[PDB]
Amino acid sequence: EISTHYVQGSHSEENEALLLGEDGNPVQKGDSLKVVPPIYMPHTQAQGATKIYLSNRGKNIRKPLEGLASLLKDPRYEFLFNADDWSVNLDGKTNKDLD
Amino acid sequence: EISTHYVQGSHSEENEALLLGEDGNPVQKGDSLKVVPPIYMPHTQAQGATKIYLSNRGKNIRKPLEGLASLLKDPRYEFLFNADDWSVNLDGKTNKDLD
Repeated sequence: EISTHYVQGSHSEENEALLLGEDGNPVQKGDSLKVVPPIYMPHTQAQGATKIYLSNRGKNIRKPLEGLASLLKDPRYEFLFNADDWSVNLDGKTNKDLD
Repeated sequence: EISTHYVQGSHSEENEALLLGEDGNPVQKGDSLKVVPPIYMPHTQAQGATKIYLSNRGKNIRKPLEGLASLLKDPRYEFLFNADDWSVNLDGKTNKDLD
């Protein structure tokens, strides 16, 4: 919903236009376990420079997603989102089960 | 209400833009006796790919249909939806009648 595609028309995930640093590496590639979101180049496809177009697939749920992120970073909801042994990894595997 | 026509403007059932596999067959054709819904190609009419427009005949009853689908698979409604000798098959034929 926020990241921009490097090529207009299509919004393929392999054409992510992340703002790269001076050394070459991206400034903020983003993290999944951490709730920090990645940084993206500004949406401006004018003449002179390369044409970068915004995401063409996002819905209108930016506000609920921001609320969910705020809940995820809240230490008062650990009993739901950061359970002791029933934490879910990125691939969907927990230490224990419901039994 | 979900499956999208392969061509915009017309919503013919024969133009179902389903998601096909590498071999050529669709990923999920869908079943009637089973409650699995068919898979469809994502709605996208941008450049590069074909123009995919969702069907315009769909009503606003997605939630009641989802509820009915959930009820159909509930084993607590066997006496209603899955009577032993009064189960209606696809073409509307019953083994026995109300007599």
